[PDB]
Amino acid sequence: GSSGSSGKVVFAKEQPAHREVQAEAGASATLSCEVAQAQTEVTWYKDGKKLSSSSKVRVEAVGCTRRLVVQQAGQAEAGEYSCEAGGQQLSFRLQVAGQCFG
Repeated sequence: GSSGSSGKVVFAKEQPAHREVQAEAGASATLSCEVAQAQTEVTWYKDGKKLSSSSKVRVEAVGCTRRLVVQQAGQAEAGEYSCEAGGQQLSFRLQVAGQCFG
């Protein structure tokens, strides 16, 4: 009758609620974040949109560290990324400096 785990932590406890990151136009951004567990998987979300690993964005997962490399960080890429995982997710405001045709 009674079942169900409790107190489940996906990410660390020493992590901020909002990681404001800055980047230059045409540069390659990088949003790193630790995880309470490696085996656990994470999914980035831009403006509430499931991010996909493409020639532009690359979802790197080194052990207990999920880093997202955004090549050619431009206005389009600039916004608010959320590293979702299990039942929790952090924030990351990717700001783009200057501009670049295209």
